[PDB]
Amino acid sequence: KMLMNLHKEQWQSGLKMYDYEEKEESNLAATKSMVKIAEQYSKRIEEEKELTEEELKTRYVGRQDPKKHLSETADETLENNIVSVLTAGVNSVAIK
Amino acid sequence: NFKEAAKLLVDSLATFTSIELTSYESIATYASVTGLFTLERTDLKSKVIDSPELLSLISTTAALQSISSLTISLYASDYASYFPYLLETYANVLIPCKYLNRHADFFVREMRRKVYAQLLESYKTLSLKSMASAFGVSVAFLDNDLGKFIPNKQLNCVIDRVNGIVETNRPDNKNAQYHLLVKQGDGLLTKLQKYGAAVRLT
Amino acid sequence: LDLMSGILHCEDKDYKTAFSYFFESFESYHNLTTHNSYEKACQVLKYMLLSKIMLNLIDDVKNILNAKYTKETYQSRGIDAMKAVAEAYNNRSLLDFNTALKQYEKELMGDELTRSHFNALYDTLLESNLCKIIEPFECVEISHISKIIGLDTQQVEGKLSQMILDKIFYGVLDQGNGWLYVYETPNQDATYDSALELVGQLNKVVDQLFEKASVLY
Amino acid sequence: SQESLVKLFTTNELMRWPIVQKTYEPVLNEDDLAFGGEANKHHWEDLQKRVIEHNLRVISEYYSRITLLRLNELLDLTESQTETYISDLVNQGIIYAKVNRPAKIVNFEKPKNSSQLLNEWSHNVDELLEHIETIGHLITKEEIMH
Repeated sequence: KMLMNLHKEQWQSGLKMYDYEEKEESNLAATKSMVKIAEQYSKRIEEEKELTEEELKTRYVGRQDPKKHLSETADETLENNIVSVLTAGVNSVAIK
Repeated sequence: NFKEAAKLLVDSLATFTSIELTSYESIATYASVTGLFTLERTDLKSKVIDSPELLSLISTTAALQSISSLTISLYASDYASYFPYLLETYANVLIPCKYLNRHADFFVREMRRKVYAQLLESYKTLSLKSMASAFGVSVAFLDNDLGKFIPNKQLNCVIDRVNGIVETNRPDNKNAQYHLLVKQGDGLLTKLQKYGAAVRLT
Repeated sequence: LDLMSGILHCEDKDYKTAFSYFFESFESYHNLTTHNSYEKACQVLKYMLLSKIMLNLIDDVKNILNAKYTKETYQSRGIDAMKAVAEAYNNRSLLDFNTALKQYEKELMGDELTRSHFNALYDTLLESNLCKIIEPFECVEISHISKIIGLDTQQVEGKLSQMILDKIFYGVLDQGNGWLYVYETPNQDATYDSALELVGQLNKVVDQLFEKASVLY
Repeated sequence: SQESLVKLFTTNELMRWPIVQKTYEPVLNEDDLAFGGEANKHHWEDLQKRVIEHNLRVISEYYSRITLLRLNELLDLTESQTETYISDLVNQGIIYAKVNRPAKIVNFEKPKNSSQLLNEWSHNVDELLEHIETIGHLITKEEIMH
């Protein structure tokens, strides 16, 4: 139990939060970048109809999977904003 | 499609080859049409001061003169003389041209919208009588024109008749951005819905 | 060569480079034998004097002019014009300006340069004047503005329309009572706006995914 | 006499000009520089504007909306003069305001962004969670004492 406990932020971390400036930065960065992953994915999927997956990935830059990369970037900010609202509203309603 | 034309035709002025293409005075007249119709105050303005070619040629035929006159009045905010020029363009620019005679009526329609837009931008309110005197048209004359544009909803203002004021409730805030976005997002849903359904079944 | 080179840079909106070419142009006419070259020399002196007004240095207009040899050799109604408008710009009076141009019209008529830069100077003196007046206001009556600025009622209204179109102080002009509301609030949410390009790209991509699905059909 | 002259301006308070005028006239018209004379009465004259400017700063901090009609009464001025003092003080960059000419409101404040108001609301929430904690530890202490 001693080992596990490394926080005084066990009950002081869900109502505790970072300013909304920083949440505006995450929202702005996240939306802006996903355009760029989306423009590579558009060049990419002009193909996906030739011979051999492995070739397409080299030549028209299927590497790292841009399809996978956009899903990851969307999933991370999507889950984060539900938390950001979820904590926001929780404070307004319980505290006053 | 005058948006595509507008970007192609500015280039035409700077450098011109004459083989199998209509006379160069005609090419200036086509450029000014597309610029006024497509672009708004700022872009339009900068474009006809940073085109030496138009300015060195001045007027040289009636069609060119009527188009150029319209231009100056529009960004310079003179509405007295805006209106004679409207009538003049109709007669000497659209009807003679092969490619704009189809658009004769489309042209006058859209141009009254733009002029009004820039005016509405600069004012919170106007009085109908003040707005009429600006044009050089009587009081009753104005009410008709505003009322063909307003239910279509690309003028985005309303008219208190009893107060005689014209109010402008066109958003440019966050509310405006909201209107744009949500309409496009319904369109994404709809596109996915149908193409979705078709692939699941097959 | 010198005269034109001066006049060319005045239109390009740098008056530092303009002024130096006119300094040398004055000397050529002056020291050449007069016989008609004296009439042209007068014109260059005025062109020296116009430049330092645009550069926003109105004591130095005053410095070139002296009763030692500058007025004495070349004396015109335009030499009297030059310093009256230079005092108008200093005062920041639009009244003093129009008074000068009525009685010194013939300088504007005989020299194009002088006419040109008296329009540009007028409007920017105007623009800057107005901004200061309406700065600690919102719902300022145009009647009140018009006193302090010295122009007519009508003139204030006409000038504001163009400026709101520049967006150079924003605001909206209400003729239902005669106020000018001066809104200086931030425009456009950056975050919402970049969401339009992201949807934009998703709306394009789905037509392309549907090109894949032609394979299944 | 000197200690008290500076002591007004260093703190923020409301005061009026014929109070300053009456009090400091039989005192400091005995000392020269800025007083007496025919050109140093124009240096005395100058303290009427600065007394007015000092009020404008106090009012700026405490009111954010005050009536322009009430502001005139405060300063002992008429409406025109009140306007001129506010103008010149916003220009230097010492206050900020917007005056409404219908006379409803003169509003002293530079309007706050959404982000600014909300960043302060986060700061309150973190501090409330801290207060409940520290109380909780001092309650445990008192159970042994009693």
